[PDB]
Amino acid sequence: MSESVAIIGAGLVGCLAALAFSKEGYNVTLYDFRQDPRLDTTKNKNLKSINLAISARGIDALKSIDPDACEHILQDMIPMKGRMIHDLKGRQESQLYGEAINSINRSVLNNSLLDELEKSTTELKFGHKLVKIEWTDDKQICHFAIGTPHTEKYDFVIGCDGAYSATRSQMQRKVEMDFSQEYMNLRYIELYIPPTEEFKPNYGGNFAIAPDHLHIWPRHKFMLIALANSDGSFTSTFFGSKDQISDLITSKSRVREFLIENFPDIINIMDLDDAVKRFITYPKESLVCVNCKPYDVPGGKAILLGDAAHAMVPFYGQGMNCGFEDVRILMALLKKHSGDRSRAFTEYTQTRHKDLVSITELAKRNYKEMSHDVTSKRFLLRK
Ligand SMILES: Cc1cc2nc3c(=O)[nH]c(=O)nc-3n(C[C@H](O)[C@H](O)[C@H](O)COP(=O)(O)OP(=O)(O)OC[C@H]3O[C@@H](n4cnc5c(N)ncnc54)[C@H](O)[C@@H]3O)c2cc1C
Repeated sequence: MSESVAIIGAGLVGCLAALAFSKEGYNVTLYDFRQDPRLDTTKNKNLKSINLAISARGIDALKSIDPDACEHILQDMIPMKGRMIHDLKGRQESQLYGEAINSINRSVLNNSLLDELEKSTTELKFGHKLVKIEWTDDKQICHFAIGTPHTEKYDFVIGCDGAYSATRSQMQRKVEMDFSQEYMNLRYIELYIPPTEEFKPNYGGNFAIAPDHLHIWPRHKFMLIALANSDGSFTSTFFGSKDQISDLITSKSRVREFLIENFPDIINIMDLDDAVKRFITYPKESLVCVNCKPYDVPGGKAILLGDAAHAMVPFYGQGMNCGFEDVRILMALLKKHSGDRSRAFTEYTQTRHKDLVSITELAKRNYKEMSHDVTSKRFLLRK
């Protein structure tokens, strides 16, 4: 009397979809080939950044799915009431916020959603790697690579397996899918701003700089940002071109001089010798942009959410927020159609694709104003 569902991917989007589906009564199994991140045996926690910005909407999405833990999950998240722009003279300026934004720890949020799933019907399959799907007109046979095979069968499948979605590949045999993938020159380095030693009254904690703002040091074709953490430290990220970075990392002192010159107001609060070490032992990461049409196999057999459907630019686009919104849109559609996945999924591709071609235009307009169009003397160096 209940339909069963396979969810491929236990990242932020995958879990949230598992929650929203248990909550509706479906029989959720959730797979990931990586190990349970909650076990410290796992070295690789698949953590792209230490923390993220979760918008009003992403909170609203997570709310409608798990109204309960939406507050024993979003506890320590820090609300940032605007941006703080840092010019080259270290001068810093508050620009208040249409939609608000909060700093939340990624590994924590990913782990909290996992826990919430144990308090529900959902079975969790870690160490399982989806490798093939056969498409019948009733139940879909999924094959896995543990450890060496295994299979299983399901009324329908959800691909939540990120940017190189195996589920997307399998779907591409069954459907004519417009597909595009682009690799950007954009690279990112993770830096760190330690907590001050003493409690700072004006900031409500051990924060070197204002924790209720998203700190941006906008330069020409590159950028430094910072977001507060609960302990007083800031997760900091450097974004620039692959070519800029690779010309820099050849000379240990070069990187150093680059930093001091472009971000003078961060030497006091950051450990510079280690900042250089971070830049050079920086792990190459492909950044891919992907698009998909449609998001689903006809007759409600399968669907794509998260990066699997639409991997966008870090920072300028908001992946996680969008994946969360995906789930909310999907469920609301399943209700309007009373459980008809075939008529729901179909409308999902219709309306989501409208949304997400406009969304990947506000991530270019955002690339434009903040990063490409930087020429003024306050944000650009003259030797
Ligand atoms: C540096 C950086 C900062 C970012 N900051 C923000 C931000 O502030 N706000 C925001 O909204 N977005 C941000 N994003 C984008 C955001 O991180 C992603 O869009 C989001 O994590 C997508 O999650 P996902 O669950 O869809 O996919 P993923 O995080 O990629 O998770 C998919 C899971 O599927 C698993 N998997 C893959 N293949 C298989 C297989 N076939 N079988 C089983 N499992 C499989 C993977 O192991 C993975 O755990 C940022 C991205 C980066 C790189």
